[PDB]
Amino acid sequence: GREIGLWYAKKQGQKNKEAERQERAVVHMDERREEQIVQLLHSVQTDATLDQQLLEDLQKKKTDLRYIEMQRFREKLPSYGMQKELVNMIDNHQVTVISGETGCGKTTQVTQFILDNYIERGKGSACRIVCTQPRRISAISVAERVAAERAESCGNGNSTGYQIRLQSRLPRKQGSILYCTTGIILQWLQSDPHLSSVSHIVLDEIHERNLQSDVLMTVVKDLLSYRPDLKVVLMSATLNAEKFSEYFGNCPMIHIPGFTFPVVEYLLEDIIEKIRYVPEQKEHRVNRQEKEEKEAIYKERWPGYLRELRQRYSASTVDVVEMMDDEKVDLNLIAALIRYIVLEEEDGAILVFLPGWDNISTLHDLLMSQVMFKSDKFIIIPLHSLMPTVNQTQVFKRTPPGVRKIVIATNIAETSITIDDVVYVIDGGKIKETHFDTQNNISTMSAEWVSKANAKQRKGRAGRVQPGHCYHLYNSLRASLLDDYQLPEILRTPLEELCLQIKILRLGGIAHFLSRLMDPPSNEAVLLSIKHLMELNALDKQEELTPLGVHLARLPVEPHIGKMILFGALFCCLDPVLTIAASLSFKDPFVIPLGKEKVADARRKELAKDTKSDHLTVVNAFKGWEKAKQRGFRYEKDYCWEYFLSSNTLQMLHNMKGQFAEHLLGAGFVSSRNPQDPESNINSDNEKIIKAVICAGLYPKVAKIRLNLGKKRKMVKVYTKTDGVVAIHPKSVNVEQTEFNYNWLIYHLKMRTSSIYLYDCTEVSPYCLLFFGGDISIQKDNDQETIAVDEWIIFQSPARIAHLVKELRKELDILLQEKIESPHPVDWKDTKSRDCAVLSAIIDLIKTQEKA
RNA sequence: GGGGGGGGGGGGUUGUUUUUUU
Repeated sequence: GREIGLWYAKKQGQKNKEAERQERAVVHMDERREEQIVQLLHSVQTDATLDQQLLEDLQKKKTDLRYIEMQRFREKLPSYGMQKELVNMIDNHQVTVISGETGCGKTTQVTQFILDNYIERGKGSACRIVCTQPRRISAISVAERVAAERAESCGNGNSTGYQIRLQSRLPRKQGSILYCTTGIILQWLQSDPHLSSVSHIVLDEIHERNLQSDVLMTVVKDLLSYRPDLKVVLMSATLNAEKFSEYFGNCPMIHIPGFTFPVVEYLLEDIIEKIRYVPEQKEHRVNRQEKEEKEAIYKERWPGYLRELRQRYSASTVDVVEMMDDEKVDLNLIAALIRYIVLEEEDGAILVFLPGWDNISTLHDLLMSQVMFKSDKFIIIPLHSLMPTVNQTQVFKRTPPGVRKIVIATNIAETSITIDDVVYVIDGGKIKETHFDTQNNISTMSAEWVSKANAKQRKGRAGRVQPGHCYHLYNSLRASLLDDYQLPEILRTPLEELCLQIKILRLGGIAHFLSRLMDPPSNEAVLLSIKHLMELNALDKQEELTPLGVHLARLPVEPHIGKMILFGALFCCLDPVLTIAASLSFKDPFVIPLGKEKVADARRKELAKDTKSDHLTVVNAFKGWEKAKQRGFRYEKDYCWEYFLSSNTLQMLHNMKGQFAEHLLGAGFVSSRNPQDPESNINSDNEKIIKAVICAGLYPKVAKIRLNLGKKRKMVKVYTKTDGVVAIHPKSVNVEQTEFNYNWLIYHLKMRTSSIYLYDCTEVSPYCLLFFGGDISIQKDNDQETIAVDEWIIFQSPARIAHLVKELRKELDILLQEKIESPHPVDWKDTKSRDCAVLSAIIDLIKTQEKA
């Protein structure tokens, strides 16, 4: 049996081991370079008026026609009725929590209330309000809205403005309101730990528990003792908002009623009864913690619910409800519901919430496989971040009464995009969210049930301009068993960047600060992050910042990308390394449409050329886009269209590169703020040096390619040390690649969706891993001499060459430590650049190919 | 693990949530 399997598995294993031992790469250098290396080693080794002005300005503006119209509009908001109570509550208490529903307008009214109250009281110069938003577009839009409501332009020294990354319309210093993302305040804390200039701090959308919001809340709570005059206003979504008050010592709470049109809720049984749905899928027919305790409850009440359901509904409805499955979204039911709505429901747009791209594509194909949806009376817009959302401006445009608009979207339409026309919302109760597994140090993505807050937000997405309907694709039991809120990001993401930020802000011990957070992370995650930072030489054995750790913490990227940036500056390949770092920190510039998917992969592979790297193809795309932009705006548009590239993402990457170069110039690694200065880009034309720098940055993420060849279409397998067998994601340019120069891949993103996937892999060379990898050991295996990196990356090499490489690495680490502790551009004149020069020479003109 | 057998169908090439940095 299982033992019979062994009698052939043991034979199979030996073959794989022998094949791995056969093709093992040979590290060999010519006689001239060996003599040069030994010679080099031997040589080296031996005011009062401002208040009056503001008050008079307000009094004069009170007579403006535009201001009068804006006031008439503002009076309709529910917050206008509670203006006085809000002002008194904020004035009399240090910390207040404001709970409001959708449409209450608290975001654009509370700050105006405080500012106006201070201005009319004759102390307008003491008002400096900062309101933090979770999104850049949200902050920009709110700032423009507040500026419009005040009959003024945003920024330009006026009373309101915004500041986000690489963009700021700053208002006047005193008597102003600033709308910024949450990271801006954390950056301010680096130079101003007390926020002395800030008089009022307003934290928005605290119910969305992201990293920055929680960190800022903890920092403000700690800082309140040192700033008795600071006033904090927390604004939430009136569901589990008492917990925020509890965190701040039972601070006073105030509720602002919402203003929305009524929305009718339909559940799965109601939908099936109403549309008389009959499923044809019958013919065509590893856990966590509380999940498994909610499912126990679902299965104990299922028999009793089906019964209670049999009384309220017909037999067919109960049969369909019972036979429906979980872990999937019934797209046929969604299509039937859409057909029902477009046949005998009133006019209005339909918004469909789906968990992923594949479901959106399947629903789109299902919809236009029918005759009625292929006419000009229907417009179907898929919404997803990877689609050309910048091109998707047709979602906002209204439609004539004879044509209906159907929007199939992910949760991007929950917050980022507002259609303001939707009448019917079809909520598939599945949402894809990312969890971190600290046991295996692997990120996991799966489609989980939507939370109660998510369902409420989706329902409120309808009924903004007229009464609407919401269809939830889950029964009553599932609805009653939903989670109140999604797990906060403190419990789903790695904490290395957070640990570095904690250290750079002098907030105390990492564990001590993290334990004071709302729903603090587990001790295992903290220990893993601290150990990871220690192994990167970013923290000493006493949990303090190393000289490299300071530079990593001051860079707006996670530590591995920061190390890659520093090494690219050191080795004079600044431009491609900065482009790769910007792409890895924020998105790849590639967008795909709904239908033309394989064409996008073909164009990406055409861009990749023979680099066999998912990061050098981004460099090629950026270079081509820059050339097209130089040659013309129209040609830039054609290039972006033909190669399926996002112009906005490319511009943002360019700005991020400029910011990185500015920081590098400030620190002292480079002599200019231009990433394309020739003095810092002498090795930028050599792909081997760029790959070596990539390996130096994100080293420990290595993978081994085993070319078993044989007759299984000469297919390749990918292995990882900590994990087991992994696969290359189809989005990569190496998924179908079978002619690899070297059997080693370096990657950045690795996630487990259904199988462990590598989303961006770059082919790497033996010397890149030798000089920029783990510990080097020299030993003998059977009948050949080997040199190993981390005792699992083995290369063939004679003992003399291996000892030379080990000594060279021992010297290079010291050289890099001195170059990092005291940054300075490297002068390439035979003083101490000899080690770097010979390493560059070895990487450039030694490695040729494998032996397979 | 393979195409050592059809001793089983114990394992078998199975696509991309959203966001943020003086």
